[PDB]
Amino acid sequence: VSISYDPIYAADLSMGSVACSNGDHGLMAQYPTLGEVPGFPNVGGIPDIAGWDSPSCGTCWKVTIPNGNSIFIRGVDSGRGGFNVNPTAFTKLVGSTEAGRVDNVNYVQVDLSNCINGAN
Repeated sequence: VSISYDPIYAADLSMGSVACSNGDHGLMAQYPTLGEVPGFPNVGGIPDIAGWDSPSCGTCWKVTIPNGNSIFIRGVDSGRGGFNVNPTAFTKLVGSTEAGRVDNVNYVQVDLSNCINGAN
């Protein structure tokens, strides 16, 4: 799998613009703004989201790279083929944004508490 980062998932990004908008999996209800469900700097799109109401929305995952570092990303948007997260999370996981996209990234699902504990 290949991972990248997008500048749109910033703190003032409205949740109505992502696939998880209201419906049953909508996160806008309790958290109408991005910066609490994932935490703030641990949010990104993921390939397991279908659309307006993905069944895997709100799922914690750990991303690991060959350098030896990992962060927790909570599902929020869908991806064509790879995991995309905020540029701040990308720089922290790799060290800089010069890499752009890194393939062969290992990912594993963990308890939700770990995502909130890591982000905070």
